[PDB]
Amino acid sequence: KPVVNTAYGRVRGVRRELNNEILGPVVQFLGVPYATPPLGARRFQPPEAPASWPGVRNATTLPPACPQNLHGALPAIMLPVWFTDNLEAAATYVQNQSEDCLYLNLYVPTKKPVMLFLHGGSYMEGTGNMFDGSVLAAYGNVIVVTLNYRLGVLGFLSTGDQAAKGNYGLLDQIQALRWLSENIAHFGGDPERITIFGSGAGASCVNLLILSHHSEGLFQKAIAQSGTAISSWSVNYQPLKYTRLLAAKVGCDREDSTEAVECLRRKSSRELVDQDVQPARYHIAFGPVVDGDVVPDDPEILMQQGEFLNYDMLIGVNQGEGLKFVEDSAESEDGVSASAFDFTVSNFVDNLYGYPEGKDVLRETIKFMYTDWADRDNGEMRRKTLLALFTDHQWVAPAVATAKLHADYQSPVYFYTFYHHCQAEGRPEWADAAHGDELPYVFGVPMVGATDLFPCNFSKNDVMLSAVVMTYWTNFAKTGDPNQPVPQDTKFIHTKPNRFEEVVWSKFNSKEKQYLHIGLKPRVRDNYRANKVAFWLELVPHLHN
Amino acid sequence: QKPVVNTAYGRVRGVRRELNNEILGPVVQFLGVPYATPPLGARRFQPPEAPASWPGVRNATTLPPACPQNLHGALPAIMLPVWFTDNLEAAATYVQNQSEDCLYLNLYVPTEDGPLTKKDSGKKPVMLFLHGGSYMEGTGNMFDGSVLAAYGNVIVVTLNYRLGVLGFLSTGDQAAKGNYGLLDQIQALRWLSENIAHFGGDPERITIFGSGAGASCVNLLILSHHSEGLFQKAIAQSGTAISSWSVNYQPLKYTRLLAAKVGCDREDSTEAVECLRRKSSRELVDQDVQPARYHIAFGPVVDGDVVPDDPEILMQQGEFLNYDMLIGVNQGEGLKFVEDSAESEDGVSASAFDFTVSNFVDNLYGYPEGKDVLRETIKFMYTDWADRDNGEMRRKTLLALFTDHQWVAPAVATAKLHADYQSPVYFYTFYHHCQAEGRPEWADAAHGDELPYVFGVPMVGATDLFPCNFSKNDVMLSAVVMTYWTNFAKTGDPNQPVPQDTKFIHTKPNRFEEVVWSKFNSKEKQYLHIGLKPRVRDNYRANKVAFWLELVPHLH
Ligand SMILES: *[C@@H]1O[C@H](CO)[C@@H](O[C@@H]2O[C@H](CO)[C@@H](O[C@@H]3O[C@H](CO)[C@@H](O)[C@H](O)[C@@H]3O)[C@H](O)[C@H]2NC(C)=O)[C@H](O)[C@H]1NC(C)=O
Repeated sequence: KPVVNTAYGRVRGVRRELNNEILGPVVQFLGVPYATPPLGARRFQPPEAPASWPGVRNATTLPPACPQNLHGALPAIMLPVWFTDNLEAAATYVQNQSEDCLYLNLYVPTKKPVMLFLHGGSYMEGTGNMFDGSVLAAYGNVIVVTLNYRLGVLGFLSTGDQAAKGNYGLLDQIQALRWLSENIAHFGGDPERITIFGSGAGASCVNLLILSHHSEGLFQKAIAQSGTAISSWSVNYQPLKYTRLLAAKVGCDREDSTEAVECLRRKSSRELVDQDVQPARYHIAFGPVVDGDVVPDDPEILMQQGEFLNYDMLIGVNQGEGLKFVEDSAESEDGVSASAFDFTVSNFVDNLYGYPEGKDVLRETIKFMYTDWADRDNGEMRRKTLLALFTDHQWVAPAVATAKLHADYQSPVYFYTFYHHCQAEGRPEWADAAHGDELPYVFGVPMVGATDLFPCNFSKNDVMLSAVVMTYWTNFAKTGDPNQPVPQDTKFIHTKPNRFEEVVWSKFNSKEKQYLHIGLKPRVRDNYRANKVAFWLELVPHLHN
Repeated sequence: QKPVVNTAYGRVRGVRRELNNEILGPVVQFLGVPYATPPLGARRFQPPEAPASWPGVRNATTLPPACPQNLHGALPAIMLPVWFTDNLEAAATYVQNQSEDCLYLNLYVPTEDGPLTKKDSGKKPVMLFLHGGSYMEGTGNMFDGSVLAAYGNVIVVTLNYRLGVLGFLSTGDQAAKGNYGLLDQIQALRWLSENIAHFGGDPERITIFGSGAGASCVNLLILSHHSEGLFQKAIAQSGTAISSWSVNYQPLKYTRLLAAKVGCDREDSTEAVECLRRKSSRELVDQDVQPARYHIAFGPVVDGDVVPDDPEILMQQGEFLNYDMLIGVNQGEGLKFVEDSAESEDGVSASAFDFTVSNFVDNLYGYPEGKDVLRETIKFMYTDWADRDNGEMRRKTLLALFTDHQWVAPAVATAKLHADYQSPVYFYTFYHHCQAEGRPEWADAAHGDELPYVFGVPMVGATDLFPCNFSKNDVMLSAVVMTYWTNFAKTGDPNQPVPQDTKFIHTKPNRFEEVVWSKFNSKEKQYLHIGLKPRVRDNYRANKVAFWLELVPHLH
């Protein structure tokens, strides 16, 4: 239980032996502060330095979660599938929760790299306590850092201008990054190799922070897993509409904008969060905002403007992310009918577009792009294309658009496609890697049993691939190149053909656009979902005017 | 030996000819027997009438004249079969002696049961061949149907029908309803149906077969009120009644421009036509009145008579009797499309591509307001997004664009309609050309490249318009296509009587003896893929077909 010198005082940890031989000992520094508790006047405002404690600290204990309501106001399309599948177990990590939750975890193995994991799923739920970064830290020989940041209703509320600028949850994350860039050295890690990695909403932040001038020499490498800043549910373009309703429900609905927020300074957080103010399908009620400050402009304008540092990037998507989209089709058998098809695709255009000629054309033309024709009477293979309609539109299209944009400014990008998943009954046979199914592998869960969340029988291959992705990820934190240093050796556990042995993960550039197909039989292919992307990226634009 | 079949108009005497092959038997030829009164007087722009009954013995000995055309001018080259334009020189030699008086067919009567061992009379199928590239040129005289007849044991018959101005000038009035050529083919049909049995033909098994323009006529005749008890099987090769150039919906427009040129343009339409009669067949045909791009100036017309409606409606409506079908397209029809920049040897410029696509939606569509969307979303379709780089790909797909639009899409559409109204349809796809001197080695099989095989050219050696090296391999494939076609005019089902057998060429396993060729229904669109490695697939060009047939009506 060692103590360590930080610029605000000293903290205690816990050495804990892993039951696995390949995994070493780790020191866990759970629940260290990075910003003074944002209560009262410190609410709805940017975080600063934390308390300076004169003595020591007992940081051997998990911090509380941020004010959130898991039962009700469910944005179930957005969330990682393992979340909604096991809401039961999910609620466990968010019981002890206070408005004081600006806290940081550190998983240290004993000038190492640092991997800051930005959790989430909707901007509104979640906690860093969810993901035990012990196994990642101990296998990759890297410092893994989970965190907590204010959540949506309380962390992302905004008025049309000044009274509430918004994005307090994002600022909470760069103040956990200001703390890392000054103090991680003392834990045994190089502060010039901090990498920020996230999935879903978490990845939307990774990608936003890149574009934010509020973080420059704070991190130098980024990993976006299944999420971007140009996605439909990325940034809140309607923050006034949803702030009004929230204020209207508690009684803080003043005509004056700046007096309404001062009312909101007074009402209890337990009450302030649990309101049931929900967004329009596929959008966010509370999240990131174009404020002209932390996020200077629309992420898309910002990207082409190209005023961001050339971070080392690792972007990717899963095969069938949008499982949730074709959920009402669990008891179908005949799959989805054309009647059900024409319907679903119609109010997909409705919910994401709405303007004339497109209204009729765009809807009919994309229908054509997602029917097979070679076999068009088959419901079960209409189901798949419906799933990939969403998947393509929400994750694939935006990721390749992103990877392409940064690669053009000579920021090195490595594109991954995750095609493998654990079965986990209560699941279709056609499932094949839904949104957020990559996490258990990135966090080496298949090594240390099956946790509360991911319960399924991890076969010896699930264990193998878990390592494979870990060495890839962790390599990237060091070099900014997943291939090196540690070669793809898996014969530590099973001397069976380590199937990623001699495959080289080539850089993803613009013209040629190579990616890594992560799965059972891995490859480097050249153009992922080539024409279905180009559809959304090139053609669909012209079908508005 | 010169036999003398006695017809219903006189007695005709034809030369016997020994064919240039060991295994092929002799064939009696009846050349230039008349099927109508010559359409000469106030008989121009009139339907053909039965021929004059002669008392003597007629000499079906020499080839007939060809109907008046001008092979050195009117250049719908885009719709002409590539073998024709490639050999204008040699092709012209066949129309060297023209006459307004030209209405004759030629017969090719076999003598054997097909191929031989080197070592009661039944009635034979008749296969009428509708020739023609643009409705303006040609003569059945170009196709020496002796081989086919002798190999397949069918009487192959070719004819001449009025082309161009003389065959198709219409006013849309009672003055000149037009469609004469078609009526000619029908008059030949009437002649065959009545007399062919005298030659030992089976009038119950007359089959018409065309290619390109002639294949349109095939389709038009299937749809025409006039064809009834005459024929009963149709083979449509690379031709269709619904292509941008199968029917002319602007007859008067071009009749007026023509009349204007010979000083016959009156306001009254009877007065204008009755004027044109007074002009020589020669001054009238070699005149230069060119049509809008990918259309015909003089051709078939919707006239409520021999073409009761717009063919596409007649089909949708099921306004046609049940005929056995054989419809097909060749892998790379519109090779002449990418000619404008074809042998540049770095492909076609992307910057040129979007231009050649915009001219496309202009010529065929542009109207234009929905042109905007339509053009941009036919670009996206024909751009391979794997490599938006190599122009070789862009050139291949620019060809494909044209191939799909002009030839395959309407063919698959005609297939789907007759099938659904329940005529049996056999769908073929031709993926093989003989390499003719002086054309690209990206030269997949172009438009009209099927002919040599159908007529068994590779069996008796190269000719002057089919002048390529025919391999032992090219011989087999012809034996295969002929023994399909003939097995069709025989039983309406290409895999009936005679089996697939090319053991008269060395024992390279006969690829086609494995394959049973399924009828084409509109749901599971099964087609035989004719080529070096045949197989039976379903849904040829699924996407691109559906693109033009489902999506594109919805895009304007
Ligand atoms: C249709 O063709 C026949 C021939 O196939 C033409 O009639 C033919 O006339 C010639 C001579 O007038 C005959 O040739 C023979 O010549 C030899 C040698 O000099 C002589 O010894 C024979 O006695 C005979 O004359 C030929 O046999 C004869 N054929 C007939 C009808 O018996 C006829 O001219 C052609 N019809 C037309 C359109 O004129």
